[PDB]
Amino acid sequence: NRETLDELESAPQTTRVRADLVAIGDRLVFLEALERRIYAATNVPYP
Amino acid sequence: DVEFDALLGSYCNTLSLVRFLELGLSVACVCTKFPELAYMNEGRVQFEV
Amino acid sequence: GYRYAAAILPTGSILSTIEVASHRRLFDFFAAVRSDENSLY
Repeated sequence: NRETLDELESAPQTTRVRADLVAIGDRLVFLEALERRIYAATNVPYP
Repeated sequence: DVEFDALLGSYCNTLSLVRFLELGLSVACVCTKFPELAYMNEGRVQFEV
Repeated sequence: GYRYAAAILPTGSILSTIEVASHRRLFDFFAAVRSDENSLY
């Protein structure tokens, strides 16, 4: 139905992170590679 | 123990309207109205050039 | 969607607008309905 109060309340606090954005034609597309970040040095394979 | 089941939010689309004049094609048309069509039965243009 | 009075508040963006159910039909419940059906009421 017309229940437009799905989630728009407060727009909570943002901060600034090291993020890599690219311009694929039109879209502003995020892009990050993550082995050294969180897949590093365990016995879990990378997906 | 307790045991409930859940309806976790539901989401509906908002279907859009289109004014045809709010579209780039209508420069090729002349949107002119005529409230008494169904009795007009004929029409013509005699085109002097 | 199943409980219709819950969907009277949509609380979210109906946003994709692509041909539903010609896709994977992965839904546990979905109803391809015309203008009306008695079970709505």
